[PDB]
Amino acid sequence: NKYKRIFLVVMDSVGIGEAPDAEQFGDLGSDTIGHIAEHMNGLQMPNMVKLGLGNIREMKGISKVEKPLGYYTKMQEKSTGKDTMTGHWEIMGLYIDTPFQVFPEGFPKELLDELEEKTGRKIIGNKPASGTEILDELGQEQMETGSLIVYTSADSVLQIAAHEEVVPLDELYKICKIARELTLDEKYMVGRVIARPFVGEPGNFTRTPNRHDYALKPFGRTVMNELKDSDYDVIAIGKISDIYDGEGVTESLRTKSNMDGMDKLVDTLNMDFTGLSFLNLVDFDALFGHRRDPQGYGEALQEYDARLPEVFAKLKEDDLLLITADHGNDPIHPGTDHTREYVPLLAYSPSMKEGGQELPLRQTFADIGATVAENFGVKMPEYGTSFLNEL
Ligand SMILES: O=P(O)(O)OC[C@@H]1CC[C@@H](O)O1
Ligand SMILES: [Mn+2]
Ligand SMILES: [Mn+2]
Ligand SMILES: [Mn+2]
Repeated sequence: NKYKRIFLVVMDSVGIGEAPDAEQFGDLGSDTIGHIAEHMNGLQMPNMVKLGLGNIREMKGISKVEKPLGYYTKMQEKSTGKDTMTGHWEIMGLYIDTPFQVFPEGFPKELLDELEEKTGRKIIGNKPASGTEILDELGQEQMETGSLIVYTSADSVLQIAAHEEVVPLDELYKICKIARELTLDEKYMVGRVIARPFVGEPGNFTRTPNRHDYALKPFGRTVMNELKDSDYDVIAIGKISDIYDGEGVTESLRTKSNMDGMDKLVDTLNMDFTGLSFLNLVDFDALFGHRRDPQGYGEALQEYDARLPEVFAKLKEDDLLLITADHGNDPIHPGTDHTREYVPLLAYSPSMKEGGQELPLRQTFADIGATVAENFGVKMPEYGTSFLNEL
């Protein structure tokens, strides 16, 4: 192998400007990093700058440097959708024609009618909501009537809440499985069906740890599958395991925050493995992008950038670091959905003694997967062109 370990970091939703097909998505003018840099009156990301972020594109506070630490370019998304699952599946070598759907006005009557017909239960709610808000609103009705609370978030999910002492847990899971089958349909395709059992009483409802997720498997065998099948290590940190429904994963490290994600990254750098360490930093998307909060987004980016010198100090000569994103989620944009954007790509190894250069623009995210596959000598994915030899 040219690299013994590859550390792949997805900064979730950290887009670097509207993509060529942005218009098809109503995403003209979108620019995640750029609008944040403007809001902040200049972003302080000196370590990303040293890697060459500003060389990809200059933005307020983010300037190009003469001798970037690593190689740099941006990546264009080829798949139809702009959701997390699509982006990640493409990164690991897939092409996804069918987008996952979001439901800002709740779910179509047709879907809910079929779920009712298959379960024998009424459905109440049917709107985007936090799990807390929705429980206070409808928790008591749910208890009294044996109804299912069905709701969504700004993401592609269908959540089903039910009191544990009214609807038995195993029945809630059965219902979620029925919903999971019904939602395998392009009309209403959800990335994730989530059981949200709760207990307590009106004015004091708490969601229990008996939560279960029903994700779809990637539409194809990924580069992670191939690494795993060739006895390499595939360490998933954060949401990565869930995003791929565990496919190709040899070890999974739960995280509770961006800083916690960086701690786990540091843990893997202390590990003697051969293969891929794969981190998703999710706060950018879940806490700031969807909530349209450029101030908190900007602070999160600075907090993350400050963690980077430790990562640099720990990389070995045969380690490669890859930093990218999976779409945009511009916090100064209409609505609550993702934005169709280019994503940055930074590729750094301490063995690059002369620094890096610009790479040709990556025409699919799958170039990352192809690079990983070629490095480890596993079967090349169907999509993607490796840039391994450019490094
Ligand atoms: O509002 P909730 O119930 O806390 O969930 C919000 C989203 C739903 C699933 C995950 O995206 O987090
Ligand atoms: Mn838009
Ligand atoms: Mn995402
Ligand atoms: Mn999202």
